[PDB]
Amino acid sequence: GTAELDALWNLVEAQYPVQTAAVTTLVTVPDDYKFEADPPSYALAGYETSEIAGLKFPKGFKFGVAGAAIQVEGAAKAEGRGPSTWDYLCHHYASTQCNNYDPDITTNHYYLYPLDFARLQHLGINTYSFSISWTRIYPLGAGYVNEAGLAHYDAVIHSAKKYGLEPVGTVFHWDTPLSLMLKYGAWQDTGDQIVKDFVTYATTVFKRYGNEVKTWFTFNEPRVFCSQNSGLPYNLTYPEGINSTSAVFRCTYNVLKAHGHAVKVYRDLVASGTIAAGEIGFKSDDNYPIPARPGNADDEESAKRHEAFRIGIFAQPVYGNGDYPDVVKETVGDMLPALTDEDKGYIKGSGDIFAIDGYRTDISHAALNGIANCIRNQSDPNWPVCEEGSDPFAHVYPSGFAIGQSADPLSSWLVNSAPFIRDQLKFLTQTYPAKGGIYFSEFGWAEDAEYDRQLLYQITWDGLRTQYLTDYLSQLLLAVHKDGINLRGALTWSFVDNWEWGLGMQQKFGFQFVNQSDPDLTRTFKLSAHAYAQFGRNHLHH
Ligand SMILES: *[C@@H]1O[C@H](CO)[C@@H](O[C@@H]2O[C@H](CO)[C@@H](O)[C@H](O)[C@H]2NC(C)=O)[C@H](O)[C@H]1NC(C)=O
Ligand SMILES: *[C@@H]1O[C@H](CO)[C@@H](O[C@@H]2O[C@H](CO)[C@@H](O)[C@H](O)[C@H]2NC(C)=O)[C@H](O)[C@H]1NC(C)=O
Ligand SMILES: *[C@@H]1O[C@H](CO)[C@@H](O[C@@H]2O[C@H](CO)[C@@H](O)[C@H](O)[C@H]2NC(C)=O)[C@H](O)[C@H]1NC(C)=O
Ligand SMILES: *[C@@H]1O[C@H](CO)[C@@H](O)[C@H](O)[C@H]1NC(C)=O
Ligand SMILES: *[C@H]1O[C@H](CO)[C@@H](O)[C@H](O)[C@@H]1O
Ligand SMILES: *[C@H]1O[C@H](CO)[C@@H](O)[C@H](O)[C@@H]1O
Repeated sequence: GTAELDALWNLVEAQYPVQTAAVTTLVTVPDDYKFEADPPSYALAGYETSEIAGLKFPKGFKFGVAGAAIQVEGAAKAEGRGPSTWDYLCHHYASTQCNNYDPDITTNHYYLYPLDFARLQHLGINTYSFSISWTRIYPLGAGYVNEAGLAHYDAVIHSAKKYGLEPVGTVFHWDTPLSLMLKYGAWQDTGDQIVKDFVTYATTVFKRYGNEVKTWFTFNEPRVFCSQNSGLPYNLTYPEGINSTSAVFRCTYNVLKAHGHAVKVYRDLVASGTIAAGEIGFKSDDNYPIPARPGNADDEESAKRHEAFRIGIFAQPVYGNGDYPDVVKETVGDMLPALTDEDKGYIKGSGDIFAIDGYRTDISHAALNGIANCIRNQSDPNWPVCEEGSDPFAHVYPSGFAIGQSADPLSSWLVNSAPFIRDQLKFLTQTYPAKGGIYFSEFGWAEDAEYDRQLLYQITWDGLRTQYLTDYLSQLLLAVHKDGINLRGALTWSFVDNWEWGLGMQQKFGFQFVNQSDPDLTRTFKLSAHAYAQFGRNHLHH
């Protein structure tokens, strides 16, 4: 075995070791598997608006679910895997950064996936979005490849297709290799080793899986990911010249570069016949907020600044003019490395598809102390967007009423803003056009205080999640037929209650309940799973 790997896990486990699940064997699905009974017929009867009666998504529409490796897999040390920055974080600062959880086991999907896939087939799901753990493939981020890790996802993809699930792959979903962070600061790299290391990793998984995975995302929510680089454990290892503010924009640049170069490799692999042709982009998130006071020039300005910093900083280089938005360049200056002409040749046009994690739409109130004042004060709490960023503004009209229903208060960024979906899709497809169209690549609900229920029947009738998914799907269906949006699919986050980063298993996003007090981590369908299934039955082509 490799010695540097052992040293890294010794480091990670210095205060407490990785916990091992009760099941560490690939489960097999018996042909006599009995699914729990359906909910009462009145639970969803006549539940959809009449406005969508008889409307169908286009043929081939990806009607599916989304997960991510470190959030659902567990098996943190199984079969050669090296540690990620989150393994380190939670094993060292669990009580302050991870809500006293860690991703050691989560839902144990690493071993339970055939059972998960059989349950998804029962619901008529036709698409399975997953991410690949970089450190299962290159346990040190770079150097030797872990064949056991490559073979694992071979079996996952094969099992998915056997159960009717088209696999959609994300190369990087926030699980930075700890080794690369320690060696040179990972995404804060002031050189370009992080790009070389990411591209080598991406090349390996494209070669191994590109004949069976034909829809790829390089990065999941790169704007959200790079803002995490301002905290632990990344700010233990900043290179000289980097602080927690400039770390975010050095990360932005390195990710844009890594994305462009990986897309270049992917296209080379397709053009050489090495792998089947597919489509590649990255997953955007956030939104173009509505101004708090329509027609007010300040709210309108802060709304666009929000869009520029939360979407445009990655989407304009890839799908637009090939450079950062001007309002970004003017505010952050030289903390953001400039895109050279050579850089732009890789990045511009490197997205066949757009994908939006369209959870919600916000409201933009211009900074009460003036946008012009805010912009110039890097220490202003609303810098650099210079809208009022706190919850009592971001979700609230001047009237004092919210834009919509709030979800669990620990995920206060999340609200049901279904009436605004069609406007977001129109803005995104006109501003960041992609030949392959647009995916609604994540959307989901954290039902308020669902973690405090003690009785299963109280959990499984999850009315506000059911409403949210049905509302959103209905608006997506209307975006296709009324607005002509080239919508390629809808993927809900998520199919199981899983490990939600710093909140751990407390926050429940699944349309299935995962019983974390049971050695088998038994899954149970919630009502929302059946609402999702029924919407697929009523509105997909068969
Ligand atoms: C590094 O990141 C951590 C977050 O993981 C930052 O923690 C903040 O620390 C300040 C100082 O005590 C507290 O006011 C904040 O509440 C902390 N935030 C969190 C989320 O714990 C830390 O500031 C960063 N260190 C820097 C910038 O040097
Ligand atoms: C982190 O680094 C940035 C620069 O990389 C610092 O911003 C500089 O701040 C000085 C002092 O006002 C200015 O002269 C420069 O104009 C700033 N650079 C910019 C904004 O482009 C930033 O202050 C550092 N942050 C902290 C808190 O250490
Ligand atoms: C830049 O923003 C910082 C943070 O808001 C401002 O610092 C505050 O100054 C106000 C003045 O009344 C005090 O009430 C706060 O105690 C200060 N807080 C901190 C953390 O410094 C600073 O005034 C702003 N500078 C400007 C407007 O140029
Ligand atoms: C979860 O499973 C445990 C152990 O079997 C059982 O104690 C508990 O009732 C279950 N909780 C549910 C279904 O909410
Ligand atoms: C859980 O426990 C096993 C021992 O059975 C270890 O191999 C693993 O690393 C984890 O500590
Ligand atoms: C999964 O791995 C664990 C590690 O301790 C074993 O105990 C178990 O028998 C299975 O092989």
